Amino acid sequence: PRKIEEIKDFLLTARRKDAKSVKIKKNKDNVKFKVRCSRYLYTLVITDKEKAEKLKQSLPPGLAVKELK
Amino acid sequence: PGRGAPLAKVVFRDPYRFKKRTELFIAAEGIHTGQFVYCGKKAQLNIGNV
Amino acid sequence: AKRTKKVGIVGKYGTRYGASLRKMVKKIEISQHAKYTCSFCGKTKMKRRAVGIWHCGSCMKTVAGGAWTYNTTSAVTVKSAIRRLKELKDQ
Amino acid sequence: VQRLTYRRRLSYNTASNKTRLSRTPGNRIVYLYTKKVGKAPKSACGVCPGRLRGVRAVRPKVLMRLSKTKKHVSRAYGGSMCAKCVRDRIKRAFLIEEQKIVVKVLKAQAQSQK
Amino acid sequence: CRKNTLARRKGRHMGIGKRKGTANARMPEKVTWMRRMRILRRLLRRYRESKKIDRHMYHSLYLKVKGNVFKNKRILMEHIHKLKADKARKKLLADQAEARRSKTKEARKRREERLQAKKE
RNA sequence: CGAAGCCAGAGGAAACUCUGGUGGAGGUCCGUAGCGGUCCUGACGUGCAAAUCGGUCGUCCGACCUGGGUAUAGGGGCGAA
RNA sequence: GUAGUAGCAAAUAUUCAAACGAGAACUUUGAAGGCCGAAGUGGAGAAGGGUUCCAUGUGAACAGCAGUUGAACAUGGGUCAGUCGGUCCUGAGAGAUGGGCGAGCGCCGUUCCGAAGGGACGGGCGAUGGCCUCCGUUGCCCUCGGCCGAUCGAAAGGGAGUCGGGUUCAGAUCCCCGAAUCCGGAGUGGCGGAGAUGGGCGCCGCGAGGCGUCCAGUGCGGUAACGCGACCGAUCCCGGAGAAGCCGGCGGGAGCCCCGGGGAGAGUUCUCUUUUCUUUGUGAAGGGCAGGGCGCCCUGGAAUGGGUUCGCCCCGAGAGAGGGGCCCGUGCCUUGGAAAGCGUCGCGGUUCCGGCGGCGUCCGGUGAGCUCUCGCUGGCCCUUGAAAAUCCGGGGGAGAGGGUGUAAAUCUCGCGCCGGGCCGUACCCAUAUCCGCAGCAGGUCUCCAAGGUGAACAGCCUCUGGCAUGUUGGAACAAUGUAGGUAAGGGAAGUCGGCAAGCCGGAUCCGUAACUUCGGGAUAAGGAUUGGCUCUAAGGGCUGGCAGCCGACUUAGAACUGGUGCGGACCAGGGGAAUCCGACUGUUUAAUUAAAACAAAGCAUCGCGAAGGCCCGCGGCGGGUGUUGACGCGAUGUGAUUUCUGC
Ligand SMILES: [Mg+2]
Ligand SMILES: [Mg+2]
Ligand SMILES: [Mg+2]
Ligand SMILES: [Mg+2]
Ligand SMILES: [Mg+2]
Ligand SMILES: [Mg+2]
Ligand SMILES: [Mg+2]
Ligand SMILES: [Mg+2]
Ligand SMILES: [Mg+2]
Ligand SMILES: [Mg+2]
Ligand SMILES: [Mg+2]
Ligand SMILES: [Mg+2]
Ligand SMILES: [Mg+2]
Ligand SMILES: [Mg+2]
Ligand SMILES: [Mg+2]
Ligand SMILES: [Mg+2]
Ligand SMILES: [Mg+2]
Ligand SMILES: [Mg+2]
Ligand SMILES: [Mg+2]
Ligand SMILES: [Mg+2]
Ligand SMILES: [Mg+2]
Ligand SMILES: [Mg+2]
Ligand SMILES: [Mg+2]
Ligand SMILES: [Mg+2]
Ligand SMILES: [Mg+2]
Ligand SMILES: [Mg+2]
Ligand SMILES: [Mg+2]
Ligand SMILES: [Mg+2]
Ligand SMILES: [Mg+2]
Ligand SMILES: [Mg+2]
Ligand SMILES: [Mg+2]
Ligand SMILES: [Mg+2]
Ligand SMILES: [Mg+2]
Ligand SMILES: [Mg+2]
Ligand SMILES: [Mg+2]
Ligand SMILES: [Mg+2]
Ligand SMILES: [Mg+2]
Ligand SMILES: [Mg+2]
Ligand SMILES: [Mg+2]
Ligand SMILES: [Mg+2]
Ligand SMILES: [Mg+2]
Ligand SMILES: [Mg+2]
Ligand SMILES: [Mg+2]
Ligand SMILES: [Mg+2]
Ligand SMILES: [Mg+2]
Ligand SMILES: [Mg+2]
Ligand SMILES: [Mg+2]
Ligand SMILES: [Mg+2]
Ligand SMILES: [Mg+2]
Ligand SMILES: [Mg+2]
Ligand SMILES: [Mg+2]
Ligand SMILES: [Mg+2]
Ligand SMILES: [Mg+2]
Ligand SMILES: [Mg+2]
Ligand SMILES: [Mg+2]
Ligand SMILES: [Mg+2]
Ligand SMILES: [Mg+2]
Ligand SMILES: [Zn+2]
Repeated sequence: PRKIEEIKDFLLTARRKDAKSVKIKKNKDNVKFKVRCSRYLYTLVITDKEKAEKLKQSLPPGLAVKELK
Repeated sequence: PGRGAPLAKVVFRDPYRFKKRTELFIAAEGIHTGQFVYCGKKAQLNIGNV
Repeated sequence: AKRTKKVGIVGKYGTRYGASLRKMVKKIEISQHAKYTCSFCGKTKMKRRAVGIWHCGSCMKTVAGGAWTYNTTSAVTVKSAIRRLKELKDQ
Repeated sequence: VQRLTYRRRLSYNTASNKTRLSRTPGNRIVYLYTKKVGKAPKSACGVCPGRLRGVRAVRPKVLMRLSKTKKHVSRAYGGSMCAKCVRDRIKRAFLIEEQKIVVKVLKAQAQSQK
Repeated sequence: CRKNTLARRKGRHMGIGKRKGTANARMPEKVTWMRRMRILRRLLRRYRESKKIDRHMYHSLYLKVKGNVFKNKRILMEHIHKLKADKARKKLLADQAEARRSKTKEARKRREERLQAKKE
């Protein structure tokens, strides 16, 4: 897969079509967002739950959300 | 191999087509890589000049 | 140290192959293995490749010389004649 | 200790079957097939054996994938001459071409006073 | 196994009646020549990496390690303490003569300078 | 086992020699895997078997050993005979 | 008849109980006692076998006893792909036309006695159809296109690209879930980002500004080694890669082993044991950094020469040193990645359930350790150790494009879209799936390989993993036998012959002649030690303003002790004095012989300068030697060396 280093860069990636799934995986110290778009799995690793929830509210509504297990 | 003599490989230029030709002389004594073997009728008499 | 006091390099064949044969190979195993003084690159990396090919490490210029030695008694003499028949008043 | 077994059906120790081995995420020691070495392009004239600098070094059929910076050097005679022969083909093509002009006007003077 | 091997590193079980190969096969000669001469040939560097021993005694002592002269690191370490004293003895006795060369060079210069001043 | 190169000490006026090292050349040597089959004139001899098995052996970096592919066929092929 | 006789004897082995069953020395489970012992009686294949694989069912055959069993019989199942392979390519060779020969089926022959390219982009005209703007299709025309000849030939050579987890009674890199990629294809050319918008002038505007004019734009940075996300370009030309032996050393990395600590579960507890055993993870791909390699560049010039390897080698054709660049990264961390995996503890769910849950999946050390891989560097060769399909780069410059506040010719950059047909895929791969008439001590090509002893993959004994003594069992312990072991005293007296047995063996310190081609002989002969324990002696590594922490297993010395016993089993050269033959290593009479026989290097002798020597041929001036040229081919004798070669 590939890694992203700007929240703008990942938010534009979430606006990118040919994408269907976003996996929010609550790890202990950090939480990762994973777009499964096409040919790649775009990962942005972020450190705050508050930044996580306000990123969640920035998520494009047509793109499906699934928080992992 | 199958010959005990060494075997030279001389490069040229074709005077009719733009192309370099690679031909195989017999390595006469004393020639080294980088010699100007000059071959023809009015070739000046040195080692290697046929 | 003077380990083998007569044979020199032909202490590798050992007990066998006859006396006068090993005497007559000793003179010519030395000659093909020596590091001759190159006339071009100035160094002594003249090392032979396969028989009749000689090769220097620096400047990598490959010269066909003798089969076991670098020159030959024929090689010097024909070089003596061919310049001499060259300076014979226009060829 | 877990004595390990081929994944393909080439059971002979051939040239193409020339492998390394790695460790799975199931804690199983698997036997993984190694692509051979891509030996780099070496340079024209063959003055020196030794590969050319600045060329990503893979198999010839791989080379359709790489970009046209990972296959050559920015210089003239880019991926072909060893960058010492370039700056000797400059000096040799200059110093001979001066000698063309000198001999042409020397032998012009041979056609002058003689 | 570990109990019995702990006895071997003590030096039990390793006499003449339990060896059955050559000592050249148990720990070979060349491997012992590699180790000892990587022991030595990096101590000789770390001397000249500081000011300890000069560039010129190094290559004189380098080849003398490349020959069989020094058995181990210890007598090499004793031998260099021998040498840097003798460099000190040569330089201590030389410089007093050289300063005594200097006093008579300059006194013959001062007989030059004072007498010729009276010559004008 | 220790061929050439090679260092270092020692003696010599030269020629070089003497000593400790380093080095790892070979149709080398003791041997395994492999490949062969000396001897017991052993087992076996309506056998395990239309030539084996056990001991003992030969060579074992070399004219080696072997798989697949291709060539040569009956007065013909092939042969270190 | 022989006859219920030979016979069911190669490789250590069974035992007790229990269940099903008419019926148990063999089938199944369970416990003990075992062996194969990592060059396996183990895990997987190429060849070949072709349903042998799996399941269920029966017990007349068959399995050399038996059977409740099977590789038997009967019934029913199973062998999934762009990236695993065949396909493609050429190698030694095999092979059609042209041509030759031949009574003839046909053979020779592979570029030879040949009008052996049907392709191209561009110019041109002519037609055609769409949206006749412009495109798209052919007709012929100017130009190049060694066509170096078709075509076949490897399931081990060349060959783009798939991984991790789960699943079945049976398959898996093939099905599922998850994560990658390669190659093609894309009219009205899918979407960015580059080539892309700079400058001069005037006019005014405090500027922001706009307007016009004109010019330039086939990209950038670093002295360099070269660097970046892209970087116009045909015919043709140059080159690289594909593309190389064998053997040594050595260094880097990984696997496995080994040392200490934690943690989890189990093993003993008669007495001890912070013990003993098991277990203790990160794929492809992308990015970062370690580490390694360089015969890569710059500064600058060293003799009192230095720099360095285990070994060399290195340099005024520019060393050490100071500072960069490239390439390799299979190493560590990161996206994937802990949501899986695994250990152990719980709890449901009759069930399907890729259940749910709590915890752990860590800290280091060491190496001539073994294997594998990458690289350095050297040795050997009268031994120089493959082609090609394909792919890339460079040099050239035919043309092509945009004309301005216009964006074009373009594009190997980042994405997006579509497809990837055809065949092969189970199993055994062997003391029971092959071949040997057979479930035959034979034969058959490789990959993976632990702990102890030890030089070692020797041999010996254990673990994981397998098996059940190899086509039978019960009782006894005669002769004869085949294997195997001892024997008082004498020691070849035995016999054709020391045949066979038996001595000697491993190691360190000692000591070594006759003879010689000075290499040898030679491990000559002949000796001395060897255990156990308790110690000392010596060999190191990383930091410092001459100290301190922590590390490998060897080498000598000494004491004491045992019943003079110590390579304590395995593992393992009897020795000399000599004569004949052969120089040696090698080979040979597969199945009665390994020899002195053959070969062999050495020495000679002879033919032949190519319209030729020697040979093949049914045929042609067809062929082999010949991708050759007297330091060569062809034909023989002799068989190292030294000294000799009579008439
Ligand atoms: Mg040695
Ligand atoms: Mg030999
Ligand atoms: Mg011997
Ligand atoms: Mg031998
Ligand atoms: Mg033996
Ligand atoms: Mg036999
Ligand atoms: Mg017999
Ligand atoms: Mg009988
Ligand atoms: Mg043998
Ligand atoms: Mg006949
Ligand atoms: Mg033969
Ligand atoms: Mg009977
Ligand atoms: Mg009887
Ligand atoms: Mg019962
Ligand atoms: Mg019953
Ligand atoms: Mg056994
Ligand atoms: Mg096996
Ligand atoms: Mg079965
Ligand atoms: Mg039944
Ligand atoms: Mg039966
Ligand atoms: Mg059947
Ligand atoms: Mg797939
Ligand atoms: Mg015809
Ligand atoms: Mg034919
Ligand atoms: Mg083919
Ligand atoms: Mg292949
Ligand atoms: Mg491939
Ligand atoms: Mg299967
Ligand atoms: Mg799978
Ligand atoms: Mg494409
Ligand atoms: Mg390594
Ligand atoms: Mg990777
Ligand atoms: Mg270690
Ligand atoms: Mg299979
Ligand atoms: Mg058999
Ligand atoms: Mg067998
Ligand atoms: Mg193996
Ligand atoms: Mg082992
Ligand atoms: Mg040991
Ligand atoms: Mg049982
Ligand atoms: Mg039985
Ligand atoms: Mg059987
Ligand atoms: Mg039997
Ligand atoms: Mg007796
Ligand atoms: Mg007695
Ligand atoms: Mg006696
Ligand atoms: Mg007698
Ligand atoms: Mg008699
Ligand atoms: Mg005997
Ligand atoms: Mg006895
Ligand atoms: Mg003798
Ligand atoms: Mg006699
Ligand atoms: Mg012989
Ligand atoms: Mg025989
Ligand atoms: Mg003779
Ligand atoms: Mg002829
Ligand atoms: Mg005479
Ligand atoms: Zn030179």
